[PDB]
Amino acid sequence: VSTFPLIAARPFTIPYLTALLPSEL
Amino acid sequence: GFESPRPYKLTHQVVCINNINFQRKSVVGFVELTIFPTVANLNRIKLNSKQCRIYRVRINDLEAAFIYNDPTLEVCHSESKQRNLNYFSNAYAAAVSAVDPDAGNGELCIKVPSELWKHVDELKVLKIHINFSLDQPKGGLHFVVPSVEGSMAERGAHVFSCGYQNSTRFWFPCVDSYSELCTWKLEFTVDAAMVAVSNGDLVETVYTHDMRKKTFHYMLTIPTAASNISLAIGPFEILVDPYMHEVTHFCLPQLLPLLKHTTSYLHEVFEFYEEILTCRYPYSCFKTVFIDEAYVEVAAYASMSIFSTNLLHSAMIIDETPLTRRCLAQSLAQQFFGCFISRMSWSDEWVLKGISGYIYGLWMKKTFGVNEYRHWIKEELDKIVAYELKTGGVLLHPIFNPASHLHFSIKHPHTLSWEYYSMFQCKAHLVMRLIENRISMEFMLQVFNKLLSLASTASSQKFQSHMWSQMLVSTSGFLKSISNVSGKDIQPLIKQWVDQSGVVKFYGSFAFNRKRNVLELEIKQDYTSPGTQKYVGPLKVTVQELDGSFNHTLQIEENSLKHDIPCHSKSRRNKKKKIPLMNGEEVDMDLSAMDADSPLLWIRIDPDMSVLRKVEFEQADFMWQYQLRYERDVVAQQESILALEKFPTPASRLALTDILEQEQCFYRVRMSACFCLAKIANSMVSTWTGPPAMKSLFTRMFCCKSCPNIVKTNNFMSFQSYFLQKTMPVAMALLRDVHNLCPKEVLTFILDLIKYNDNRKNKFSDNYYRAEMIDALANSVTPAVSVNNEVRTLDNLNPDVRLILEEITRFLNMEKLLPSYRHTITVSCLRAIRVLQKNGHVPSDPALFKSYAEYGHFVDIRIAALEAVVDYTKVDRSYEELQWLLNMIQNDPVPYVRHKILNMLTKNPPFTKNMESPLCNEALVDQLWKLMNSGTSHDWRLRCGAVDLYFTLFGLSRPSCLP
Repeated sequence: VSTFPLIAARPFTIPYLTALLPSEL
Repeated sequence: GFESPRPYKLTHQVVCINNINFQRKSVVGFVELTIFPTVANLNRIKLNSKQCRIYRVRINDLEAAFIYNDPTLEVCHSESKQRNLNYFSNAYAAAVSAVDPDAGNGELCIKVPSELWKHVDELKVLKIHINFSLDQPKGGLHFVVPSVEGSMAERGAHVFSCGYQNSTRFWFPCVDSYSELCTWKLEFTVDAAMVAVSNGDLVETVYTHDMRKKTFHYMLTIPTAASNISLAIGPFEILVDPYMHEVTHFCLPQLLPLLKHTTSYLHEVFEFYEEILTCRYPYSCFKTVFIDEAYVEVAAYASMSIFSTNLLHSAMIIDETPLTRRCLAQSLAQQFFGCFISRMSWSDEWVLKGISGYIYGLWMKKTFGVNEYRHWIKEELDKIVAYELKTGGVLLHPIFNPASHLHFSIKHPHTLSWEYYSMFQCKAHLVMRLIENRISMEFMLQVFNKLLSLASTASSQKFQSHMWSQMLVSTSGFLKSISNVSGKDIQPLIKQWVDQSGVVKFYGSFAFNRKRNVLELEIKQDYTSPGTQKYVGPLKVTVQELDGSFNHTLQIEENSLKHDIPCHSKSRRNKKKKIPLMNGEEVDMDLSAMDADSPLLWIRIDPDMSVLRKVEFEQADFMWQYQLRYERDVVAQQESILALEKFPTPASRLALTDILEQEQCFYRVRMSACFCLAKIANSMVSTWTGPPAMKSLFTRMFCCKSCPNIVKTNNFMSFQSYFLQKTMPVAMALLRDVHNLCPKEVLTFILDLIKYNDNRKNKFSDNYYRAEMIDALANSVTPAVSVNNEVRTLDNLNPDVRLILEEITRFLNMEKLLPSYRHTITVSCLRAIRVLQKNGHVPSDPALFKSYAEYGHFVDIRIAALEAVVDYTKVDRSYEELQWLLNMIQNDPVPYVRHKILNMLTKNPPFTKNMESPLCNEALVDQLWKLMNSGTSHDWRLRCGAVDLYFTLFGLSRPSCLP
């Protein structure tokens, strides 16, 4: 945990909304 | 001439759907068919129905008796001890032929009441009123119900009809063949906040007396088949096309700006397809629906297309515009030639698939240029020759087995493997390009216009198919229309490339006779391989000599081996004059590498790809370098790049470097020259003089003039140096040193490309470039030097791999807070973690990929994680991971993911038939036989995928690892 901590992979509900959508526009 | 296999003719069908319950996943409705018997004593009427509970059937308002049996539910008996695949393929073909509406058969057998026999013998109308209910459908029509609370429109729940070919039997009873054309009346009573999209034009939308539901009435006066009828019910955002006003675009909520930008090109696709053909668009409306958890990426029905929402991009997304653009284009091509003009049998499907693919290739030619057209045609031809030399061959137009070299039956579309279906469409459009090569393109477009004009004069009559069968094309009718417009018949070309199922292999070698000034070619065919056939026609060859480019036609009969063609002067080496090229231009060539005695600079056997061929020509390396530099054909530049990997001389390095530096070369040739230069550089280690390959070229093209190691800030507005910039470190990371360790000069360069990346200034997104940077970081990973199987810890972590691991940890964690497009960086980082696990760097643990393969993630993350789990269970021989994957095949909500898991487990199998593995029990044979027999009975694509998996794992005979 001290060296190289990874944020755990969390399930969403609609994964295409967080994948395909642009965030800076 | 079309004669029906059914003894009745269907005129009109009413499909009414009530009570679409989204909580219980249930629909109720009725279906009323209007049949005219053609033979007296009709007695039983056989209709198609799957998954529908049939409540009552009334014929002419008289109660009738029906019997239902589906032989394709359990194909073989449970208590038969057969375990070979040929038995299952024959039983599955017989079961699908027993429910086939293309024969007289069907699954629901309704008995005509006795008092109507005097109404049926003198042939008068029968009105059959079935009312049915889908209780909780498996793969009939897909219910996407999210688990957010609120109303069903507030959470985004929708239904759509999924499936391929004849799969409309899965949600209402019909005659589910492409040859039973009728007019349609479609009513859907949905919620007041939802919209029901279907085929035809919406005549009205009335409210219910409580004003909580409304009924959408559609009418379809163009006679379509039952297989072309679709449905999409949801809380869709409606957008009328601001250019064409009969075209409405429906998207899921909160995705209206993406829909506005994405579907803004479609009017140009409409204008193209209506000006190369001269018919207007046959239907009165067009509707594009974008949905979630789609079956295929693009489905085309009558007057309607269903795309997935993953095609929707914004204005700042590149590398996705062209793919979505061509998906829209091929949906419109199938609107013209798969839905308006339909098929007459299951044979003559190659006609429709070929016309659709051919006019979509003409669209690609006009839109993206001839060079992109040639590159696409070459990649499709390489695809076909790889598949046909791999397994047997694709047989367009079989005659009813005609193809017994494969493991499935080609009599029905629902027994075909999915890779065979893809290669079928691919070969159909290449054979249509061949027919255009024999009979010119304007005559070809006249053939297509004649078919469309016969169909549109047929489409307005009311006679119940006296004339509605002119909307169905056959092979004989297509060849007769070709012979009508041109006066030439193509029966040798049809006999060779359609009826015969093979590609040809050419091995060529030349020798220049200096005495008689001739060029002696030597072309021999390999016709004894399993996929091959013998070519006896003419063959074009293009020879570039010093006097110019000359074409020659060679007659390659069976006993032919040596072909002597004449050669021209060499007086353009006496004086320095420019050498004229294939086009009208001429260039200065450095003739120091050329032979003194021969004038010929390069030879190309079959340049125009006029046969379905694989050429293996033996030139000299300077001829390949001249063909790479000075040719005006992209397929010849690509094949010279492909042939320069065998000659690692420094002149070939100079040739590929001059190609890489050269704008006004096609960009996909330079992207190939990157990887070719990487391979050549790996092969001439302990000879390479200066820096690593492409590094100085990258700093010359894409970095600052004052700082060589700082990259320029991202401006992606050129779209050709963007693609070259994002492909050059990916090839540069394949640089292999003498010690087999990647040069810390290229890894440091890639890490400095990652650190100094600034994207606050371009109008385009950075997700694909950063994802390719992660791919370049993954390419540099060499296998670690584990000692005595030492457990991979932080004590033995490579000093190179710690930097890579820090970067992919930073990228994946930043994706968890700021995502990109397509979750490209999640997919690239999962792929890179699997690369690090495949070598001995990270512990071989599938728990991360098993957490990313859950249901709630995006589908690209899911298929990348499942690809990593399939690779893990191949390498670690994991039993519980294979049981995890088979369980996920059996019960996953998204059927595309189930098909993709079966596809990946076929491509990267856990064991083959030759291997002894611990995973070859009788338990696994029984599980996969139960998955072929039962279990996959609801999809027709999971069952063919299970047949493919059983063939890959156990072969065509009895599973060996069994009592």
